[PDB]
Amino acid sequence: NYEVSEKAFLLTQSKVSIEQRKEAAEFVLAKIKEEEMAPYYKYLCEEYLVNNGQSDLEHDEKSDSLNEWIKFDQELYNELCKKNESKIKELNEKIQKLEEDDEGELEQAQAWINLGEYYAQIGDKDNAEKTLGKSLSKAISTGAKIDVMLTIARLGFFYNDQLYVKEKLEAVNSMIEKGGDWERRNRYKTYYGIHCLAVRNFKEAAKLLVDSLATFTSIELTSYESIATYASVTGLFTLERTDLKSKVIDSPELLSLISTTAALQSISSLTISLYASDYASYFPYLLETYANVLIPCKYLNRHADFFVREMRRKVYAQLLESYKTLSLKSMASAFGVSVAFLDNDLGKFIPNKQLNCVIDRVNGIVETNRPDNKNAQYHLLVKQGDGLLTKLQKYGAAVR
Amino acid sequence: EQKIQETELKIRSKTENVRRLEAQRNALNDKVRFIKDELRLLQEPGSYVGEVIKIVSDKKVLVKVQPEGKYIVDVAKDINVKDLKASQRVCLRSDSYMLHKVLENKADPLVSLMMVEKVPDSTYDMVGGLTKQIKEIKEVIELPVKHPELFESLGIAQPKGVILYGPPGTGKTLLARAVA
Amino acid sequence: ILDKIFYGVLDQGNGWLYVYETPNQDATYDSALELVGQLNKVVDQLFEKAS
Amino acid sequence: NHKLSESDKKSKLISLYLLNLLSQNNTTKFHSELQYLDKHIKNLEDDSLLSYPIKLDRWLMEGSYQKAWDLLQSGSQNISEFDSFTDILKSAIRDEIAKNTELSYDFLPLSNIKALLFFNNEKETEKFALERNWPIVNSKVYFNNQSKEKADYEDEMMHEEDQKTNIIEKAMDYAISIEN
Amino acid sequence: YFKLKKLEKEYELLTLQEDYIKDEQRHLKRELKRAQEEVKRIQSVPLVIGQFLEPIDQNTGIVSSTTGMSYVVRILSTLDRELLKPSMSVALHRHSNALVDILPPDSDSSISVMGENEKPDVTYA
Amino acid sequence: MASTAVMMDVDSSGVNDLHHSEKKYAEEDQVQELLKVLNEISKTTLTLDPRYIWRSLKDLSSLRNQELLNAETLCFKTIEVTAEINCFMHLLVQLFLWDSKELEQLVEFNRKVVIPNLLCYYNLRSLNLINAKLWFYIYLSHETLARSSEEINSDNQNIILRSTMMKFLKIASLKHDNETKAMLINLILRDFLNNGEVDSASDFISKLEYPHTDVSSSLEARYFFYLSKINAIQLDYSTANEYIIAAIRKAPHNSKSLGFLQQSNKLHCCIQLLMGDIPELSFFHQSNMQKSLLPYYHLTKAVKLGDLKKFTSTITKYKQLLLKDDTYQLCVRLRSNVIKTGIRIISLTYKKISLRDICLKLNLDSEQTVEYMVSRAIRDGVIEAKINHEDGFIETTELLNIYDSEDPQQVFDERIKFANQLHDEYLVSMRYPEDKKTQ
Amino acid sequence: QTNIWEENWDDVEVDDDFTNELKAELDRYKRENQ
Amino acid sequence: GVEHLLRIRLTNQLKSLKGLQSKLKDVVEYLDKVIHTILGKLQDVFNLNNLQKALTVKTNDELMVIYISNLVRSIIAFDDLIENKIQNKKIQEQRVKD
Amino acid sequence: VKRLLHVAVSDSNDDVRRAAVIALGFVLLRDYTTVPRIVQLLSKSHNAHVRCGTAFALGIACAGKGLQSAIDVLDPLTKDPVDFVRQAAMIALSMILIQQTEKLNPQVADINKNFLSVITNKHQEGLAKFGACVAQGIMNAGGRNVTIQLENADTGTLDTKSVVGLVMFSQFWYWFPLAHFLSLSFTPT
Repeated sequence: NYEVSEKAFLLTQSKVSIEQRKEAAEFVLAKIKEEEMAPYYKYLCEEYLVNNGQSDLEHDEKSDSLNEWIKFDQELYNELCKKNESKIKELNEKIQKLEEDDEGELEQAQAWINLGEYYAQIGDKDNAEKTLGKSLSKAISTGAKIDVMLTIARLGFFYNDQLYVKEKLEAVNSMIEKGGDWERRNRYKTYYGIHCLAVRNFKEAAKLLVDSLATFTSIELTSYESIATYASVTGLFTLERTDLKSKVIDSPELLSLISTTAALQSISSLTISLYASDYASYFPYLLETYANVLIPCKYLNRHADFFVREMRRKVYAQLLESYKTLSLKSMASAFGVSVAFLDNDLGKFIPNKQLNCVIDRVNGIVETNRPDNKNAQYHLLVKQGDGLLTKLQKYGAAVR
Repeated sequence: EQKIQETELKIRSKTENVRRLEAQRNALNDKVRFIKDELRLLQEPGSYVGEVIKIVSDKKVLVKVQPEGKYIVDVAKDINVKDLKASQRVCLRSDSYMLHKVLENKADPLVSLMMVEKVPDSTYDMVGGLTKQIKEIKEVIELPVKHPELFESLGIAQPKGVILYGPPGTGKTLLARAVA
Repeated sequence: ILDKIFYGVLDQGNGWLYVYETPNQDATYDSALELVGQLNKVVDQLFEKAS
Repeated sequence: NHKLSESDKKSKLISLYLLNLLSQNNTTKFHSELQYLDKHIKNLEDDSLLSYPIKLDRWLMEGSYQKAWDLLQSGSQNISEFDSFTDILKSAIRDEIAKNTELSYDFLPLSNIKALLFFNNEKETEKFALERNWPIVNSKVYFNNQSKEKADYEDEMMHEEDQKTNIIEKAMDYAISIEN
Repeated sequence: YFKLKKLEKEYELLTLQEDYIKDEQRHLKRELKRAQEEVKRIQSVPLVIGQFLEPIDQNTGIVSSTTGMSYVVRILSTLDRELLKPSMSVALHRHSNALVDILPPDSDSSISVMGENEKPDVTYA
Repeated sequence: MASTAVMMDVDSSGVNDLHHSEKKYAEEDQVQELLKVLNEISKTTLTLDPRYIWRSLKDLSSLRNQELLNAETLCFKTIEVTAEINCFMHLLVQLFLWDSKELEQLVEFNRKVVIPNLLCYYNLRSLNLINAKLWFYIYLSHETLARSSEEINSDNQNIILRSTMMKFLKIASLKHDNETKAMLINLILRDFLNNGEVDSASDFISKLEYPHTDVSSSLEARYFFYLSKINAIQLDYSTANEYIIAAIRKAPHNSKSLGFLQQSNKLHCCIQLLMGDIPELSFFHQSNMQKSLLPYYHLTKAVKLGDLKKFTSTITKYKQLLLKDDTYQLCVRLRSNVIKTGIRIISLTYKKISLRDICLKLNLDSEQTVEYMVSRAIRDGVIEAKINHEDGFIETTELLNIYDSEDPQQVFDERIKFANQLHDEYLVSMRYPEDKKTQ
Repeated sequence: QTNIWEENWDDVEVDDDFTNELKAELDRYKRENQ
Repeated sequence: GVEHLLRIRLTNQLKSLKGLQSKLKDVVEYLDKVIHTILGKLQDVFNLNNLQKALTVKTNDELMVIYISNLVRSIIAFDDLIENKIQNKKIQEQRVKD
Repeated sequence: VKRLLHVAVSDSNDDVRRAAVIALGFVLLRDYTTVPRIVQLLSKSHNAHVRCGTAFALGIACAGKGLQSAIDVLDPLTKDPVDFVRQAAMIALSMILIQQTEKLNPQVADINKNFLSVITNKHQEGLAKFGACVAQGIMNAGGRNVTIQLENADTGTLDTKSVVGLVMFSQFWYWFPLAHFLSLSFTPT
């Protein structure tokens, strides 16, 4: 499941290297052999289809597909349907015998969960769900309700999905506030920090994501680098430096995995080099991070410029500041970079509503100004009497 | 011609302000009586709770008031003798010493070290690994409990009491409670 | 370590940064937005109940 | 429908008349006449005369007149019948620029303002400035007061600080009181 | 024209019909308030202490008497379920015998009080 | 069959009898609700065919048979009166392109329904049993003309219609002769929106709004909708939008959300454009273009930058769509308005810039028009800055307030004006439950 | 376009990051030229 | 017993005149009574007005938040009754079984 | 009326209001019509006197007239805890109810018996039985064969003497030796 959806994501994102394409489905090629992945690997092969995912032995085979590995065979189905049936048949009478013998309940639910996991291996966003229902139907335990999480987490994030599972996560979480004791809370927070990481988490669960580590990861629903990676980035890109320089300044967590995946090396690291307030070095470390981090990984791509430019803003906002003063030149020039261009997007922060920057172009000079009490007193005030006016009419719609 | 015609529509429109005042009527007068309504009950002798000892054919319920002692006293007409029960929490007409109405009876376990916790909770998985026992337990208890007649179908007398013998102290109670 | 800005704006021609202030405004609608953010939702839900 | 008859300077006329309206300095009706126009662009763009006012307006409306003001000197309709408002318009133009200058500037060289006003003599301007009642020293038009501030009416309402809010309060309090 | 002088004229009544009411409106309005007074005023001091047990419904509950009585009584229209509190030391009307108020305070009936050294005199170790 | 069809009409007439008893609060709303059910059974087949017999026998019923114009016959002074009218109502209803194609037959019949024994005694009696839309909605179709030559002299029927609608505006006696009314205006409004300049809208405005309650929020909103487009080239934006902000949900339309509310929304998008606000089309991406927004997005897309060329190109591309919606007239203003918008963020940030950097952006655009172009900008405010060319220094003001002004408290009076909002309108809706308890 | 991203403000713009790097090189390359 | 008799803001203002009424007169009284130094003692605290500063305007600052609840003040009104009352009506009006 | 209302509205003293309510049905004589709808407010009020003064005027307005509708409003008041109230209500009814009885108005039976009920009742006052016995005797005044008439459509016109006994009887529990004045409006069938 796990690398699937990412190796999916990997090749679905393939831009940089054929490897980006190649190496992912490479496994998936072996993995659709490993598991009968076709039924979504079907639509997975229609997922990145009509980009470079255009070469399949079922869906489409196109030269403009740089990925041929998005291919099938009908044997896969034969393989599948056999495996499928085999799985099915076995569990069927098994479950049917569990039904026959009135054998256990969770034990009935047992093969159900077994029935369930296939559709993860299979890729069926299906029976497993109904199975889960008839698993959960047989659940006398939140520990089986735990499997909802497991199920739903495998559900949503086999496709890297959204809400229902999150809602299910909400649902399955809200049920027992035992939060799987300490743990499923994490699993909750994990995928919650992932659901909400679609596309956001930003300030929100990145904390939580950072908050609990290393307390879980999943294997099939996530790796440990993953959570760390993700948790770092957003939480870093978002959260309070104090926190970050309390926490991601370093954590035994980090200290453990620092450069261990090499892959990061940057996220906080070269941002700790930002957090080392270079001018340049980080400004390369950006894309040095970006393409090594954002493009590669699921949400990390789709959100994109949220980061970019926001750390790119971040570098303006707390690091370089407005700045309250100093000729833009000494910034824009004495930092050995494009005066105008840098200044432009930098100036594009003037109306971004975030700049207390006060910026001249001619004199290449920058200033600042208190933000008074504005903050968010009435500004949003409008929204709700409106949100009432919704009701207020909706009410006035009640009537008869 | 139409001279006085639409003159209706003048007062014909007035039909509303009526109904405002009509809305107001309720909107007002409801309060008044209501606010007034409390005034009476503020005059009360009291209301006796009671602990029914029992009834008899007499339709005088036989009762011990909690601070008082036992009195056998008539009921409210609005209740049966049959709906009644002993110990029953009831409004007793204070000085009439007849049932004013019935309350929720309160009851009831006891103490003396014979006391009853009623269907306790645990789940057997939590000492898990014993399940061979648990299965045996289920077989000696749950399956007897869940479907005794399987054993009646077999035509035995299924276990009415059970033994467990071996390593002590796992939360052994859990073994019992979780099944129970 | 306000926290926290580092900081104003250095100047080449010269050699120094700027300054500012902390105390902005009290947290009020911040406090309140949440309420009126909260209010409708359940009452929307409540409208739903009545519907 | 009127295809039954049709003619040409009908374009010119309304062209003149839109330009008239334009000179008549009535913005919406001018434009809403373009809306009242039946075929608009179909009519409009195909007539330079019709093409004057809005393209002018484009210029005119926001307040850079440069080519527009230039255009109307070169305007074939100005060159044909239109020089009527062209004169008016020139003045009509500059008075806004005058304010725009007055807005943009306090102290402006008499050259620039003339350069702005497109005048040859600056005493041409000097009238206007003094006709505008503009503070001036040698060679430079000054604006000490760019505006009319104070000046009688628009008073007794806002500042309506508490009074309105007091009444609002009062109202709100009646929205509190008449809530009865 | 015609039938209205018959008909229409009869609506002048319906005009008055309003005019009857908004008059009587203020009545209940005031009749409220001076009455709104006393319904408040029925509370009073020289009471008997007790302990609240449990509401039977809103404006009905059982309390405990310090004298050992425990009975269905009436209560504040003031407290309901919110401000009504699960058990309370309570202000009790005597013969109306009803709940006058909850009591925040005190301690030391019997029982026989509570041992209190506030700021005990012993350091540990 | 035809029965059940008529059985509905029967039950409707049954409720029409509830009108033949009295208003019609039910009956109209019934008829309204029935008008919803009007879709279901329908045809004319033995509907209209037995209807003649079901009507039989009234003259106008036989007159309406001219609209029937089929094989009916078969067999079947009071119970036949407003029913027939209510069927003449259905006669209208029949014709939606339901049970019809060319209503120009019925155009005449409209009059020959509306005029005879109709459009007469109904002041309080017929309660918007007139649907002048359904009246005109006919002509609405026909106004696909083109064809009619207009037609005629130009186009006098629609003229006469306006006059005939005026003949109701006449008949609109404010005796509750209302509901339908400003449709007649909405017509004339959109009749101005056909060829015209609404400005008698002001005179229309002079009279009234569709007062008041009993009108469908739809038309009440559809009022605003046009009433917006008044202020459109009246160049009031807020109030226009305020009309939209009085318009949209708000008259619940969902069915009419599709084609119709886009129109509404289409205009709505234009507003903040006129105000330079460009709200987030992030939703306006969806339930939108497809057929409505995205040129506005393209506009917004431009209007975010406001690059005249790139801007114009949008228009240049979408002009016909603009043209289709006559939104073309717009956006020509907003061209430099965004250019000026950018001007504000060019770093007006520095308390100046010098002339020729703030010229530089125009030295990116044009020169010494700068003088104008900035005065062109400084003219309207839209930026607050100063200059003197004597200095050649373009001085960009603070734009800075510690507010402590009434400014938010204006926005409170706003709130405050809603402090009653339903708070009052509860007392409005306090009557209905409790005074219908009195019945 | 999908359903719920982080939405607003607005789509921003595109071709910046690499453009930046393209310039970050050039910038630094200019700073190499420096 | 007083309660047996009779049967928010404004009055607070209503003395606005009283002293100020006699006051200047009281001057003109003594002014044209004798036509003391105490009066001049009264004087200097007159300037204690036209005093108003931007300091004044800080009021609205305060007055801003002062209004926050104005919705919320009635928001619960804006919420509950006729919802439930309709429900209660929907209860009551649908009650109507036999 | 508006005054009288607001007066009754605006007075502390209840009897005045009671009175003020009573006197209404005089200026309200010519239409007994809305008088029930009129009192339908004052029918329902915290105060007895209000609810007292109700009984008379309506009982007066329809005295020579119909409207069990009007009547039936008062029957709750006939149960208002103050016997003096129902006593009035007792009266007020019978003032209307003469000649109207027996399945024309079936209610009279109770109403009569109510008196007798009360007249039987020891727990009902000599307030209660007072009006009861009187209201009985009211219905039975003039060998029960006589009626009560004012502004008589017979003449179409008022007679003050009809009024007098009422206003005379008005204060009675005040000053008892009065009601014999009520003999005035006694009218032959």
